Amino acid sequence: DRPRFSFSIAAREGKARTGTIEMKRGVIRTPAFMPVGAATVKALKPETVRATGADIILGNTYHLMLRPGAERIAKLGGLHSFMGWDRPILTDSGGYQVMSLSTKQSEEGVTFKSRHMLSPERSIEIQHLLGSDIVMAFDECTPYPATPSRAASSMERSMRWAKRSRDAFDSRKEQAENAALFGIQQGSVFENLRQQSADALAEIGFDGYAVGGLAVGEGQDEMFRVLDFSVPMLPDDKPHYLMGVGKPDDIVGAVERGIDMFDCVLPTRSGRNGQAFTWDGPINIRNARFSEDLKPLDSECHCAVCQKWSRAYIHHLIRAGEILGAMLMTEHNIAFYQQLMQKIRDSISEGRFSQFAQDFRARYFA
Amino acid sequence: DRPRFSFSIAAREGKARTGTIEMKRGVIRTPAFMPVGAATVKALKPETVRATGADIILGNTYHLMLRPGAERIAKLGGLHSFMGWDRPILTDSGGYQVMSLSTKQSEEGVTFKSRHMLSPERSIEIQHLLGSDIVMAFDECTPYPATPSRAASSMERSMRWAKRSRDAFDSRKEQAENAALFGIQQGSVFENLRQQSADALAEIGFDGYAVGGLAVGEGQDEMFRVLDFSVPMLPDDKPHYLMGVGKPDDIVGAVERGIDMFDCVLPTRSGRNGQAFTWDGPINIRNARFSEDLKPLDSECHCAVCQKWSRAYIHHLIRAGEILGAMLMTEHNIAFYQQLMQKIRDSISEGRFSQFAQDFRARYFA
Ligand SMILES: [Zn+2]
Ligand SMILES: [Zn+2]
Repeated sequence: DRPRFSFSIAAREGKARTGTIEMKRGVIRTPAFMPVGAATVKALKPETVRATGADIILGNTYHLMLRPGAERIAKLGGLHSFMGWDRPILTDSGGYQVMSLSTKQSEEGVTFKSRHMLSPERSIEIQHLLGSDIVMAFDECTPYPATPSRAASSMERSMRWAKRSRDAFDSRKEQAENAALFGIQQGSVFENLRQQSADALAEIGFDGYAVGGLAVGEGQDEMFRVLDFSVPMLPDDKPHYLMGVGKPDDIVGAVERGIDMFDCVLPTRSGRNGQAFTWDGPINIRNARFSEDLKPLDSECHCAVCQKWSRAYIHHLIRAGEILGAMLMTEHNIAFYQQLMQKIRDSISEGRFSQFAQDFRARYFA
Repeated sequence: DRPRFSFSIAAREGKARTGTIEMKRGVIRTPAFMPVGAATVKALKPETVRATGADIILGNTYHLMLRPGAERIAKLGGLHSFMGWDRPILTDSGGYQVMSLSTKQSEEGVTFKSRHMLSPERSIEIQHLLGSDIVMAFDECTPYPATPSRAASSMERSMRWAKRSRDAFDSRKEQAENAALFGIQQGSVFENLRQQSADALAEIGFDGYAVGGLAVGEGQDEMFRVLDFSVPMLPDDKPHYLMGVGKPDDIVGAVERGIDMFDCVLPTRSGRNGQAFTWDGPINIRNARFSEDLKPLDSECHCAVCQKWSRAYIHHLIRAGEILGAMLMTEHNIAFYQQLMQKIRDSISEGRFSQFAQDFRARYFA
């Protein structure tokens, strides 16, 4: 049987890596894109999510502790059986979404409006009740921009919370034996704080390391600059997860900088809004120029949507507000993202990822 | 290859019949339930519609001449290739929906608000442009209640329009050779007018005969009373289609009275609203009593939804407004309707339909 957690690197090119994470509920091919799931990947059955190539999905913790409730999901058998996805699930720790969507912050945790608390201990407990396979430490995503003083204080708190997260996880035998725990690096855009955060997380020890605090308004140039120095600070032999990223070009550049795992609502959310990804760049299917276009969304995509329906039909559906429009757009977009990850993995494996990145950009931004 | 149109009756019990309609694009098992489709059966891929057991679907004419337009659908290859359903499609003629949703009525047709005209000739032409397999005559659905004078005048106009529909259909060689045409009986609740309408339609001659003008507020007792005398007036050797019906008990009683074909938005529309059909009667999945219910929607249903997800999960999805909730509710409800039709067909074939109707009602209304 598979181990609780094993990450193996099969091939490398520069800072880019390709390999596998083996967990009890399945193998995750890296670099990986993880579709974002209120206990559903919006508009898709789990079998459709899997058919697009996804190895792991993300459970929506902040949504789930509010509705339907973590204790309720546990009573019903856990998130996997509740939603019908039997493969790995990664759950965020909830603080980012509390500070984004809900607040009273303290060293103990965060209280927020129905009133609720989240602390490192309660966050880890909720993720256990959901049955998460990859548990995220409870952190604070520092707003951008941040002064050096405030970034330092925030990062220092996150590192204290990272230790509390580790200890809460380890003190729950069933969780420690069956799930994995990732720590989250903070420090805003400042190299010295990113180094201090990486050192603190490595001293505690985690199964994987996320780069937190990015994709919060800084823009791609600055994000890439921070990744340039931040990713090498993390343990090389563990997975690197860039939280909240992102657009196809952001993924390609992040892989060039050593990132192994990605999550974003862009393919799902923007799909329902009419944006379809293609190898020639995104298109907005609502545009009148597609009303009589019999071509599929993308000329090369292997997804079931591009095998069966035209741009003209999907244009009509989205303009009419039809649910099937959201279903088809989302399946195509998630499938496109997975095909992107497959091309990334194969090109690294073949030592031609730098050429792939150049070719991808030349066509995507032509 | 299959004929343009052949209806064959394989077994009978009282006024109930079971058999098949063979058309170029497929076989339709009768009694048949036809799911209602803006060029989509809401929230379902065509493959899912077929997997529930549907042999034919209904194209939404009134929606389609407005959006995306009949000429546009024809330029794109017709409704079948546009939406991805390769089996028979029946289209209504549009006047009912104009008078329900839009008006200036005359002997020529109806003008309505963008301004548009519908006449017998234009209705038949639109249905041709869509590529409909079963074309409905252009009629007037008399409002209920109607005085005898107004019901008579309305029915008389409909019969003149039925002849114009016949001639327009026959004058288009490709349509006459590949599609079928159904006439629509009118006459409100009045036996003498229903007889005059049936006689006029049989003199013209049609491939099938619909009972129009019902399911418009009269209630089941009155609808059944009108069916009692109206269905025997129609040619026995052609299919009988009750337009706009309906609830499961209405279908059972209409089959007992000689109806072969049904259409209604109830399984799709009420599914998205939280109503799920079960052999013990409908339930509203939004009710708090389902929040922790691990049973499937129905204990015997063979559909994929009942194989895989709990009431508790679907309750959560519908309460959260999630698209997947609409998808799962609609697939189950359409599958339930098809299982009802299969039990009807099998029980007629086995000479035990009267017992099935009694058993069905005892449990459904317990
Ligand atoms: Zn595609
Ligand atoms: Zn079912």
